[PDB]
Amino acid sequence: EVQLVESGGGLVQPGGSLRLSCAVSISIFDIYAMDWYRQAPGKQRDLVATSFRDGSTNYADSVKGRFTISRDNAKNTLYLQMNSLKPEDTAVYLCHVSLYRDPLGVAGGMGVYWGKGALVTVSS
Repeated sequence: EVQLVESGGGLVQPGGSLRLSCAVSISIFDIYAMDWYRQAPGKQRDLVATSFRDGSTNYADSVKGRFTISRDNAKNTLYLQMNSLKPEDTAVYLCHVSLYRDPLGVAGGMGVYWGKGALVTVSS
């Protein structure tokens, strides 16, 4: 079983910083896509950042210049460095992973895994 565990969450003041990490139970260097999602109370999940196998990254416009995603292949850990946090950043942050390039979405049960999430609270 592939398992994800998020850490590094908590309460911070506006403009503060947090580094989220997700430990993966398997080697991550060949994992196709590793994502950070977030879900604010009463709202839908949004994709925050994505790290692809080929080294490329995608960011939501709302977190560009503030958030940084990266893989630590040696530790099998996905990081989310969060600087200049805002009240609107308050959400449960969830790590997500797609082991395989799955164009037709035929191997969801085998390739897609979610973490339980880590709560991030930004207020003064």
